[PDB]
Amino acid sequence: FSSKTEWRVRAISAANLHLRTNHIYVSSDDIKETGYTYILPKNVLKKFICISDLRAQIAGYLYGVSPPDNPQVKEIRCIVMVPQWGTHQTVHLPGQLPQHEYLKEMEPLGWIHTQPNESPQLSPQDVTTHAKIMADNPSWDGEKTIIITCSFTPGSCTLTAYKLTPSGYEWGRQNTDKGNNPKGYLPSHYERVQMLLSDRFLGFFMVPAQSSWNYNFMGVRHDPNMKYELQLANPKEFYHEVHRPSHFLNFALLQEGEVYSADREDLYA
Amino acid sequence: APRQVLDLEDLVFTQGSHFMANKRCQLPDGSFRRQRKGYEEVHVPALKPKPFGSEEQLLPVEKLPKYAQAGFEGFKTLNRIQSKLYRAALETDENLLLCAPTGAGKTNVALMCMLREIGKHINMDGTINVDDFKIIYIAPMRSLVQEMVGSFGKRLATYGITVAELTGDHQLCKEEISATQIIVCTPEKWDIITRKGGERTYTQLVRLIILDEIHLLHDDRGPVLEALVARAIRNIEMTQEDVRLIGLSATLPNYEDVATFLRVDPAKGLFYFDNSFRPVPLEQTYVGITEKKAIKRFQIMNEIVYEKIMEHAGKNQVLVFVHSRKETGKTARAIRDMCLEKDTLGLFLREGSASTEVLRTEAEQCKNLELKDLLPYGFAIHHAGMTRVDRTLVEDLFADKHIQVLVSTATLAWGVNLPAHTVIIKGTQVYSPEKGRWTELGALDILQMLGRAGRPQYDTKGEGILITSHGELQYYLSLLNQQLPIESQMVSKLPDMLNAEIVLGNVQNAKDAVNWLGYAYLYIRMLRSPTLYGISHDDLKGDPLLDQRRLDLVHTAALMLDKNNLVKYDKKTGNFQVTELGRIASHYYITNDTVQTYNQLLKPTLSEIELFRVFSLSSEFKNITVREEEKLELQKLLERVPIPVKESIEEPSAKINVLLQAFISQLKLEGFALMADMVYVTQSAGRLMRAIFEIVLNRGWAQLTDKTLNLCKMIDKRMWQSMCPLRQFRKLPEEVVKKIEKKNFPFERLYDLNHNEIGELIRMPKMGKTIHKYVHLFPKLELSVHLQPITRSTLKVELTITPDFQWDEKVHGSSEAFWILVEDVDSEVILHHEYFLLKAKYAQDEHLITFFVPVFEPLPPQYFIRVVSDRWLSCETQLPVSFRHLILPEKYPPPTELLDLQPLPVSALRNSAFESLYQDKFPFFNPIQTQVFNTVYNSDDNVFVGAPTGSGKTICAEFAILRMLLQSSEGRCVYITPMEALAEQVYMDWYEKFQDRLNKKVVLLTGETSTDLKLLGKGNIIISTPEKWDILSRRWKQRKNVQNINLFVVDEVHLIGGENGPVLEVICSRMRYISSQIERPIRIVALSSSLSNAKDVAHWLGCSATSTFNFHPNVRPVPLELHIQGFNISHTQTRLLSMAKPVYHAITKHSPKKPVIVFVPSRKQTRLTAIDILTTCAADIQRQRFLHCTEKDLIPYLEKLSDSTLKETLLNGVGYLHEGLSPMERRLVEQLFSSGAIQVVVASRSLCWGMNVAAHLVIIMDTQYYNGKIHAYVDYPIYDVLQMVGHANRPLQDDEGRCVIMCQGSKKDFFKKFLYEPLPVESHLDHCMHDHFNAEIVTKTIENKQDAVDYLTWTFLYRRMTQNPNYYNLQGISHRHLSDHLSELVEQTLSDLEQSKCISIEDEMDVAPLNLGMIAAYYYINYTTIELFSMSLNAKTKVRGLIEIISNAAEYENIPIRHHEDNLLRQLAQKVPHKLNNPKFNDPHVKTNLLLQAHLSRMQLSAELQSDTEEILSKAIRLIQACVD
Repeated sequence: FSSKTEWRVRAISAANLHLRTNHIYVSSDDIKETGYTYILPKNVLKKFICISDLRAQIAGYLYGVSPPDNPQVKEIRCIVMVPQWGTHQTVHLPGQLPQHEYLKEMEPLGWIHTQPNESPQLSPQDVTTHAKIMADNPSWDGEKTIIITCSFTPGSCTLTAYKLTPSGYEWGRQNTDKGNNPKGYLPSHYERVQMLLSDRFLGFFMVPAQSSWNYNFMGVRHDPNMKYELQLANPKEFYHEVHRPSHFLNFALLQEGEVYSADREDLYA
Repeated sequence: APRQVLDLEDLVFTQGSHFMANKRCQLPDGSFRRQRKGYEEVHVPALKPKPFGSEEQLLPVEKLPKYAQAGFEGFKTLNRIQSKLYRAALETDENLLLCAPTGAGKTNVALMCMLREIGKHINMDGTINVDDFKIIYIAPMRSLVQEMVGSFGKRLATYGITVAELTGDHQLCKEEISATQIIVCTPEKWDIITRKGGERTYTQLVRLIILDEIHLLHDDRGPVLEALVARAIRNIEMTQEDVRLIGLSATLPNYEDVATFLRVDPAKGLFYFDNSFRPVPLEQTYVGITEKKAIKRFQIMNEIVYEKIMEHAGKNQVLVFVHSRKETGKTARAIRDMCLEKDTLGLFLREGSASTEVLRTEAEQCKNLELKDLLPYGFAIHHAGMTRVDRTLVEDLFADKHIQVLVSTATLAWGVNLPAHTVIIKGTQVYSPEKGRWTELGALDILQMLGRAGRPQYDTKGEGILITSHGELQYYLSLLNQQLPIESQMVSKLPDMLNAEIVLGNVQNAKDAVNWLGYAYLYIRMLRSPTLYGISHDDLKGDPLLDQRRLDLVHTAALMLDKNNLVKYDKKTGNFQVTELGRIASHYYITNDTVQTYNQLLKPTLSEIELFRVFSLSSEFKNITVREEEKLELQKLLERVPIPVKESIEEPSAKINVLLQAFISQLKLEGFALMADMVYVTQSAGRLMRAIFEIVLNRGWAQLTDKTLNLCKMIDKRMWQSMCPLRQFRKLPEEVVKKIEKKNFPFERLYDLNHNEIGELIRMPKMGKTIHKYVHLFPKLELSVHLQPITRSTLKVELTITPDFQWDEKVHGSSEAFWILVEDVDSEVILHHEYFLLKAKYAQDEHLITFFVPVFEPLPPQYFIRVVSDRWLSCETQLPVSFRHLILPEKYPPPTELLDLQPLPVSALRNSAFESLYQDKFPFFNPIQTQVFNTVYNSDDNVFVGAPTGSGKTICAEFAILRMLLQSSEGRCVYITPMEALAEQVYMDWYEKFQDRLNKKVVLLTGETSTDLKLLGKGNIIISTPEKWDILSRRWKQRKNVQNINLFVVDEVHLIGGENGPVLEVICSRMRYISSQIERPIRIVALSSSLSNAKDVAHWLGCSATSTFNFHPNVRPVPLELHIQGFNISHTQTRLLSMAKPVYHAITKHSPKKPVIVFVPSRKQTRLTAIDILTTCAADIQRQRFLHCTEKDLIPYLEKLSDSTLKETLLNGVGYLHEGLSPMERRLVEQLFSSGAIQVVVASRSLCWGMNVAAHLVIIMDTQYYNGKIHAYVDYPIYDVLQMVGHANRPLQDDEGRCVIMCQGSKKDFFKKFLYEPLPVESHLDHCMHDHFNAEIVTKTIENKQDAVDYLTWTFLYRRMTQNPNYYNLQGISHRHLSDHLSELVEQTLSDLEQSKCISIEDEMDVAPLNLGMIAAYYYINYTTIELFSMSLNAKTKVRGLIEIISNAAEYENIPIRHHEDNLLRQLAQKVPHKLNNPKFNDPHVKTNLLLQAHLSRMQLSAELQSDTEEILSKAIRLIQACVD
């Protein structure tokens, strides 16, 4: 990434990121119908779309539960965003989990990230990243945990959803080569899960206590296992001033620079 | 007549203050014109002081006032002008207009005019002390502000009254500006503070408005000066109170015009003295260059410089003025090149080598800046830039007689009085960033730098050189003379001024807009010279009034403000409507053209690049462009920022964005045009961001307002969010902060280490503890909050905001400001916001804010509330609210629909012998009675009734009472209400309705045991209150006369859901089980308001449902015309300040010819509100329209009073109410307000309860009140709002009844929602347990946990806690959850009862009452207070212990504390009998023991405290007897 001019062309696109969210289309396709069916509150998709970036892979953990007396629907009432650094087509996060007061009564539903570009199938990196999250944390169960990828389509935002199959868990648990076409990647690993929008409920977002979610500026300030607290507050926009320090703290200017043009009108207050 | 639109752009005179509207100038005495080679000189002789008149003697500071002789240190005898003006300047409030030239000390004339106000406030053993008066000295320059601040502080300190610069933020420097006396500021600055609302308290404490450099009316910002002048004059006249205008203006014409403008008496009040009063006779060479040639002009001007310094190179001091910073030292060293290419001929300004302090010249050689290269020689400069004390050491160097030649900038002339033997303004050309281009320098600077060409001491005959343009040459002679009128600049400004006048309320209609013009200097200018002001003598003579010109002008500004939508003003009537965009424009002094443009562009999720974009869209710098040569570094600025400007090309907006982002990252620029451009855009960025974010937060864009607040924070703190807030502590090292950020040691985990491991981060362990000091001083807060739902559309959430850091008045100051925001699902939909501030006293202390938040019909996970410092950037804390386990309440089904019932006449009940007192008042029944008769009168079962206050449940319960009386003659009805005085209202009505007619004894019992024992059961109808029927009948089983009562009326039932409810509800359930025991039920009349859960009341009462006729407040005998008026002014000070006039407006608009109930938040304040209403209806010049009868017949009510305000207020017919007022005064006030001669009652907050006299329009003002426990304000109850509103009742004649309430912006939503919507009542007996537990346990009804739970099984909690489980703290919906809750309930109640050792808990099964709880319950005392007794009192105590313990009971612990009451109790216990140790006067117990001792010795107190004292004795004797027990 150019970090200087592809920086700002991407940011001035990122100035418009809120026109995106009100044009949606969903993957309408074959449902096996005995797997869970996931409920999306349009608000968290509003915030997700707005704070993201047009290249950098940004992701979050989903939190929510099943309603009383009818488990087969899993309503997601929480989107957590984690410290990170993402690629343009894969997002890398710390292994260690969110846990917090409001995080008590929910389980992790899986995770959801963005995508500049489109293809009607799951990344081998997606299946394997999730299978390796599930390699460590059995809190993630096979028939429970999903991946939702949000392609930025021309005049629309599209969200394709998958769950892992046990054979996909197998290949991902195995995976060493994370390349764009690893040997042994095929349809045989992923399966698309039922998702739908619903205007009935407003949930909440989550953000680290001592950080914000976007370290994409700070790939050295990120770690494999580095731990974090949580709190209830808004994520900062991907290109926020706060995680934008060295461009704004690039300061080499002197006091004498005011000694010139020393007319000192205020005329006010 | 109908309005005609205008074109007012070309009707301005651009280049204001350099216009020189006078086309021909007049030469002075010895003046002539000298012709040189392409450049002309005007040789002007100097003026001579006036010839000495006989007995014309100056004053000494001794033969002026003997008192004001203080602060006069350093003066011997008064200067001629001050001595000629002082007598009139001090002896009376006669306003002043001074006409003179610089060099007299007009400051010294204003100082005498201010010693007048000084001597206006005095005492003997008490001082000038500033708790009396405030004044304001205004001048248009902040350099002069700092000067006069230093001077006024030192000089007026000797009186002890502090003067300061009015430079603080409105709320940051309001508490500390209340402690200061007369202040100093600028015209526009004071205007901003007043239009914002900072002056809303200082006004009417203001006596003297002094205006220095008053000739500035001809200036650019003149619209602020003249609009403020108009404000002063008009509001002073509108109030009939005066304010003095003491102005000092340069010698010029238009003195009488400005004298009529200042309303000062030119007769004996004005003055005249031309330039001959200037100290140093000013001989002027006004030489212009006449050529255009620019590269040759940059030589010709330098040549004039060369010759002028050749003229000064002898014995003299040459002080040059230029319009930049680096020119000070660039024209210098060019004089070095001049005297050095003169072959050191003309140099050496001394007599010789060791002459003229060459040793000091060389000895002070090394300096701060590049001054050194010259200072070894005789040339020097001045500016603020070089260093901090550099300009100091240059000015004092010149004053030490060694600096023969100095070149400098306009600030160095504006500053301290550093005079010159001769001064020269060079070029007179400035580059204006406000004009974007070349401007002739201002005229105030001209006079300022021209008073320093020649001195009072150091120079005799001033030589004043002006090298200038030979176009503006003759104007420069008219300026050297007093030929120019002081013209006003209204035309360009007009629209914003008019919008702001309406936005504050000074123009209600275009009528008042013409009234705004009729008092301005503009209309006065044209009243002198419309021929000059663009209105010919033909039209001006066919229309004398100039109300035609006012209709033309004002209407065009109105139409423009309409076209920009910052006004809403209908052409028909003349009146206007204001908006939040217009309010932001007014409050930040912004224009509504670019304001509306920004409003149109800024969308919801428009990025931060979009925010800086619509910021570059600020057309205040519409003359921003691209610099041709500087376009190279413009791209460099386009390269060094992270948020790219690339959206555009090199252009005006690109300049805006890139200069702004550079100077936000604190970038310097080589080019001076670009430097000033960035300076200007960033200095207007304050107003831009403030107004933008203001309209954003007023709208409700959550993440958008967050982004804009971040941009405003970056503008304020000159740094971005990814750069540490650590840069806001400036005594802290940049390298330290940078090493803390190198390895980002997070702003979260920094106090996770101690100052060992804190310094372990960047290994600087001599700085780690200072770092921790900076961290802990950065205000940082935690908070805890509880959310409990009311209904599926309401959940009330109380937040206590605590600080987790410490504050210091050198870091946080006198206050801390942080905004908290309650926001929905995606931090885009904003629910509600609070701007919370930690006071000076309240630092580190918990601050509680509660809010009922929306979630109607919702199944969503949570919400947020972020609390971030306004001032401090990157300083925040989040408040989550997660709804995983949040469930809904049961939604209420629709109410029993009001059927169609033909009006019932009093012939319904056939007992005319009973209707004898009914047929006389009303002919027809209301819908409530017409529906509920068939359930109440012809029926004998229990009944529940919901109807709004003001409908008539009186006849509903009377039907049942008359029925039971007809059943049995002496058969008894126990009527009980939650209010004692309202039950006494029931007494004074029902006793006269029944006993005089029905012969049956109807009475109202009292607290007295034996009195009630004899009275009750003897009469037919018995009126009681909550405790009245709790304490008694807690003895139920042996209580025979209460047991033989026929029926029970619970009137005002839904009081249970409020405070003091559980007492009455406990009486209800207890008497219910008693009626179950009595084998004859006692019909239960539940009469209350519109209830959501009326079904629960019906279940608690056991009445049939097809008879339980519940209605909504929408079925009320008279409907309510409902109006709500928000408040975006947080501080109740300015809120109540501007709550006056709109109250009158809504009065006259709703019902001008009707009675007015003005509910004011204070017994103290209703007089204030009715009086301000009288003084503003004096503006509505029709006086005493609220009086409908004659002055003389009202007198016998005036002969029976003392209070002096009521005389005037009621003779005008408004009047107010209070507690200490006479009883006959209250009766006669009700008499006048009822007879309607005084068709207004202004009434205290506490009065509407027992008030049987209704009004026509009810208006509630300040729906909160102040309690000293939180030392703060709290909002009103829902039943209280309904009561103060519904106390407008006019059913006999009027077709409506009106309720209007002015609430805060915070409470607007819940207030509007629960005004007409249905209100519930829920359980509080689970909150207050030990009372009934101990009492019934002693009374042998609560003898085991089983019987306790059985009483819990017929309670009100039984229904409520299961119906609405969020407030029940149990997340369970089933009978097993009811089991867990009930077990917890009885266990913990009898647990604490046996814990305080008050009762016996046997074998863990049985519960019986023992001595402690026995005496407690007997005396009707708190069990906590009884344990305080048992474990404080001992055998050793005398009355010294008795008084402390007796006041330390909870029996008085609801007692109040009033406004600044902590001085009262402390300065009373100063000399009262018994003191305390480190006590609080904000303490209930200390206050109560203090009042007890005070009254025991019988010292003289106020009735406000004697009411408290008598109430304390009402519950003192019982506590004292139980204490002996």
